[PDB]
Amino acid sequence: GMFAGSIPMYIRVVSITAQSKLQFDMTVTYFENVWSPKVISLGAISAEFVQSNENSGMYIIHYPDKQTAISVFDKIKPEVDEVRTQNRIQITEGKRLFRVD
Amino acid sequence: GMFAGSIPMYIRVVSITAQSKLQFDMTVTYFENVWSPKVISLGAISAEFVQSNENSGMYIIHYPDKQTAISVFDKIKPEVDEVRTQNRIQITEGKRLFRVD
Ligand SMILES: [Cl-]
Ligand SMILES: [Cl-]
Ligand SMILES: [Cl-]
Ligand SMILES: [Cl-]
Repeated sequence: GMFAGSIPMYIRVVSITAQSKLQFDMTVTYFENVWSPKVISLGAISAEFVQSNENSGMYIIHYPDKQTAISVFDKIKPEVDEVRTQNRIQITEGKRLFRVD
Repeated sequence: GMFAGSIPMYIRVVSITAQSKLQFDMTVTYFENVWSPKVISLGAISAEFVQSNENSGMYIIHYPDKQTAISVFDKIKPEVDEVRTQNRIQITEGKRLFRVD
């Protein structure tokens, strides 16, 4: 937010494909208002959602380190499993090798 | 001008998988030293690389808007072609729907 804080050295990217455009839209609203605040409260630095097509996108979460990422994921795995029931989810994650700006 | 809506950031993700560690490492070095400085000079805000597995990762580029993102992409076909020679790639891109931090 207002502080630079930890350098985000670990990133998790969730690709999310919903069953329709309107279901996708509702999911994004849910990820903005409930999910992203929750993971930030648990240690995430930031979360962004990028739209790929009408019913799918990428949810990108930045973490200070792998350990924080693991911590959060462990805490929310039951909610993730529920998300997988309605959606096609693929999670890809790892360490930041470089950032240029 | 007055009634122009907000213009969202636009994100491009170039995901790569290489057949060997050498090709992966060469690709990372190419994103860092050739692709990044070029796109940043032409209007990208930032570029980072995230290693997702032994020989795979994501190159994530943030642009101020879609127009800039598309215009730059059209000018770096040589760079895309060079990365394609050494890797399986998938490019996914879109407007940012939200960022929470
Ligand atoms: Cl997460
Ligand atoms: Cl997965
Ligand atoms: Cl690009
Ligand atoms: Cl292939």
